Amino acid sequence: MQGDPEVIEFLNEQLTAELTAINQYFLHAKLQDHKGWTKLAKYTRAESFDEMRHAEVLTDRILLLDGLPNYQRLFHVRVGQSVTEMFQADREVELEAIDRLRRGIEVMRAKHDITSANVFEAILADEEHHIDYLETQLDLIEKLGESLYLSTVIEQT
Amino acid sequence: MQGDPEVIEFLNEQLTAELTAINQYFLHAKLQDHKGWTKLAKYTRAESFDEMRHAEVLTDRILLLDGLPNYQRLFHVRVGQSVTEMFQADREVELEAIDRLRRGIEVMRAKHDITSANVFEAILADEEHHIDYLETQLDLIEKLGESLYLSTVIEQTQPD
Amino acid sequence: MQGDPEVIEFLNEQLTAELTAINQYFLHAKLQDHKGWTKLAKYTRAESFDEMRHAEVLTDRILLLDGLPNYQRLFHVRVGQSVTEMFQADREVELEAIDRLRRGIEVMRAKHDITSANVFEAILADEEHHIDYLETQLDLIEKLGESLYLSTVIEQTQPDPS
Amino acid sequence: MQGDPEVIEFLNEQLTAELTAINQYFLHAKLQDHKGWTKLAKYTRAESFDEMRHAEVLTDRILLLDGLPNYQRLFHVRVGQSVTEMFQADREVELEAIDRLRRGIEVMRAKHDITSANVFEAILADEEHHIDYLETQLDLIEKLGESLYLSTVIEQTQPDPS
Amino acid sequence: MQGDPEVIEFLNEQLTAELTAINQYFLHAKLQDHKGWTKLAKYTRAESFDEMRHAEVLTDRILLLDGLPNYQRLFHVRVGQSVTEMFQADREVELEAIDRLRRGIEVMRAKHDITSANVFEAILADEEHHIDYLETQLDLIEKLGESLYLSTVIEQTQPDPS
Amino acid sequence: MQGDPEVIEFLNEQLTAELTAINQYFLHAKLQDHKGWTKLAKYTRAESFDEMRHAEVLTDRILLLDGLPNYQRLFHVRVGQSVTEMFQADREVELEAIDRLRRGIEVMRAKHDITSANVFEAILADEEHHIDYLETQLDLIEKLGESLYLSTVIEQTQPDP
Ligand code: HEM
Ligand code: HEM
Ligand code: HEM
Ligand SMILES: [Fe+2]
Ligand SMILES: [Fe+2]
Ligand SMILES: [Fe+2]
Ligand SMILES: [Fe+2]
Ligand SMILES: [Fe+2]
Ligand SMILES: [Fe+2]
Repeated sequence: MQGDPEVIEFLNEQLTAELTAINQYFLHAKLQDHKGWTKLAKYTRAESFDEMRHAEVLTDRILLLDGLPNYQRLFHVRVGQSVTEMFQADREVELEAIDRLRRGIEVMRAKHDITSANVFEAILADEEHHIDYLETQLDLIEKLGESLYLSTVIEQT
Repeated sequence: MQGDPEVIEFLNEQLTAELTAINQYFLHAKLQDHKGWTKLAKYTRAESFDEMRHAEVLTDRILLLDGLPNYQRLFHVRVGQSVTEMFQADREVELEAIDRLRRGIEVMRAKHDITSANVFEAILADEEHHIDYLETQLDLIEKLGESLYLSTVIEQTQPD
Repeated sequence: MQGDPEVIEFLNEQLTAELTAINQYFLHAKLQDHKGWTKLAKYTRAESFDEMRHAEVLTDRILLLDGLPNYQRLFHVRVGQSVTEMFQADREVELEAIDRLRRGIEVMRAKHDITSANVFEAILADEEHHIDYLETQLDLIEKLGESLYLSTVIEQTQPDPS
Repeated sequence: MQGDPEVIEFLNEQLTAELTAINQYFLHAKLQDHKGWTKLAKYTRAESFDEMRHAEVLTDRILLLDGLPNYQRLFHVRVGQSVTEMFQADREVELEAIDRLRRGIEVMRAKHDITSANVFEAILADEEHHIDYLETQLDLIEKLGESLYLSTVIEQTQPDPS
Repeated sequence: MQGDPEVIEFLNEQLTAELTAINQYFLHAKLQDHKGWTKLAKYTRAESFDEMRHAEVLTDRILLLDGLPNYQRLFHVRVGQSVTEMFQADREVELEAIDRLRRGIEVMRAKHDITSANVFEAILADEEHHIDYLETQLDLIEKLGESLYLSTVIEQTQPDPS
Repeated sequence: MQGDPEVIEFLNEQLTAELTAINQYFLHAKLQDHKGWTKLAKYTRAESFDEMRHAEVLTDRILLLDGLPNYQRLFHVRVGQSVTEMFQADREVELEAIDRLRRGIEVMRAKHDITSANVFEAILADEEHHIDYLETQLDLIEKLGESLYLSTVIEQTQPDP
């Protein structure tokens, strides 16, 4: 079996993108744990684990399609100091991931490929859930207050 | 099998330092528990027991080298009224402990002694972890405010 | 709710005394363990822990009275080379403790304070038991002979199995 | 507490090196598993997780010293077709890491910093063990023959129940 | 990769020393057991096994560096009739080992080699503990008297783990 | 109660031989484990422990008879590069031990001492079993080939299950 070059390019772009997502999420989790916000650190660690589960599925698929996975390059990684910056950065990265996923799903469905379309659909659903959570947390922080939101997450054990 | 007098005096000085730390930490734990800040009291108790382990291993080591540990003299022990003063006091005390530990490690390693250097290294790592915790707690209380942090640490769950 | 200064000073003196006893007992236990005598080492460790409970309850009580405990002052600490010197030193320490406890109990009960008198009574009973043990051990070693006496505490005879 | 830039840059270089090792090891594990050789895939997975722990410890230490870990820089990642190429690439990576680790521990111990030296020592021991394993495996395959060596690592079974 | 001859010869000398210690300790344990002194025999057996572990780890380390372990030559092994001679012989061999270990770790650390230095530190700590035990036992028998000391190790073991 | 010098010297030289045997066997086991042949390493370790138990019982018997065991002298220890050299060295050691054992048991039984003869018989049986195993392993290596035998004996220390 030989896949089209376009679907290989789409899969490689997704792989690179969520490798970048992995690096960003793990760094943010470490920073939050260092600052003393334990529960946020646990949630971010879980999110990173889910993300590179996605990455493993993607590389397995592209390897099955008789291609060369790309591990050398990665996109830009951004970091923030306050919680708002981290939330906004994650929002933007998963947003562009969602847009690329939709475009790739359409093209791959048109190109008589099905299984890769299904894995793209599953990834899209997971990213949608994540961005929903991020938006909820952002508006909660905006309504409540930075100090109160930080106080309700401190553990000190 | 006798050791050098300089390493013995270094060990004695560190023993006195961690004994003073023991006393200060226990007093602060009792004072915090009196006012109702339960979680801080538990953490301070645990830290006092850690400094106890420091002191016990240190006196065992100096006694092995045919020395005379002194349990007589103490350094100045300071107390605070609010949380910031006690945090600052602990920070400064094991800050100077860290400095003395580094200098002693260098001299002792240069003087052809290894095991004492190793126990000094372990103690140094522990004190570095503790001062990191103190600094992050100080930054947290500075950002949040005294009332909010105190409310976070309040338990009020006494059985009766 | 404020206590009289005399009661506070009595509590502080007793706290200092039991802290000094803590230090002396722990040092003696460590020295005996290093020498090679084990049963004496564990018994001295237990006694040090008992005096540590003494100190904890004392500081709790004085703190309840809106007082200020002091952890700076410390009495003279004495050490010995042979077993007899250690026994005599501990005997003298707890003797002084007993005398101070009796005087404080009398004054404190005379000045309308009961709970502190009760904790002093409990501490006095414990100190009396300890000094009784010290005296009987000293008589035993004097009768038996030093070498023959300490031939008993030391042992390597696989005590782990049971 | 503050750290001088030399220790920070040494730790950052080691962090990037271990990240590159993570990527290369996992890619090789996936490739070997796809080819049909299973035990090699399991061993490579374990090695990738070990380097993963290394990286986590390194970034924790960097953050403790009030530094700025970087997750952007990445070294060159190389891949191979036959088993010999993979083993040679891993051997080169480990050799470079060992040399850098030795230079770094020397420099940072000469400037009064001990804990960082200790974590460097632990990492150095682990990478030394790994390169020893790679060398002995390479000697084994060179002596035995490629096909005969591969015949002992393949297995045919359904999805393994873990 | 490959080590310089100096570290190799240091490790070989230490290996020979620990082999000689193994032989001497086991012979002393057997002789003590034959005479009826029980606990001394099992303590010496435990010491023999500890030196066995020392030799094994040293052999692994030297073999890692592409060297040739020396299992042929031995130093001088000495025996004693009474307990004092055995204790003094063990003290002598431990002192020699301690001095050689210190010189070796200094030289090895001064030439960019850390892991072997760490194994030397571990061995040094263990032998220091052993010589401390020997010294305190010698002082104890000197104070107590040979016959009275021997009377406390003859019997009364009763090992019943269950 | 003390025995004759001849039996004690026989026992002493047998003790020296067994000590040399355990040294050689342990060194060979370490070399084989380092090279990557795990199962051979396990078998060699078991054999070394067996011979070193032999040495323990022999020195116990020597001490019972009011003698002086010697732990100072040693015989020549030989090492090999490939499997064939190791097997041949072990075979030679066992052959020498068997010959000495037979001569010693005959001589010492002819002089009214049977318990030492019995321990010699037990050791003789054990060493005979060992040399039989070595011979059959050498025959297998000759029949199959150096590479095929090693491919059979190697294993991957995955430790991930
Ligand atoms: C990029 C930097 C990453 C770091 C530092 C990291 C960190 C970790 C850590 C600390 C563990 C647990 C190790 C333990 O508990 O002993 C783990 C587990 C795991 N990681 Fe990540 N992670 C990263 C991204 C990745 C990567 C690169 C992979 C590669 C496949 C991945 C997939 C997994 C999987 C499958 C597990 C096991 C989870 C399970 O068995 O349920 N994640 N990771
Ligand atoms: C000043 C020298 C001190 C020494 C040598 C010392 C020694 C010890 C040791 C070794 C333990 C055992 C802890 C464990 O096994 O986890 C212990 C427990 C304890 N310490 Fe300290 N400590 C000291 C300071 C203090 C002081 C001044 C107090 C005052 C009250 C104190 C209160 C306690 C208590 C309440 C315990 C628990 C006792 C028990 O569980 O029975 N400590 N001490
Ligand atoms: C030279 C005369 C020796 C005598 C009389 C002797 C005696 C013994 C005996 C009877 C055992 C019990 C074995 C078992 O229960 O399976 C033992 C333990 C052991 N022996 Fe020796 N042995 C000698 C030399 C050696 C040497 C040089 C080594 C080198 C490594 C060695 C390796 C071991 C090991 C690894 C153990 C077990 C230790 C453990 O499990 O942690 N033997 N010794
Ligand atoms: Fe994602
Ligand atoms: Fe401390
Ligand atoms: Fe008392
Ligand atoms: Fe690594
Ligand atoms: Fe040793
Ligand atoms: Fe044998």
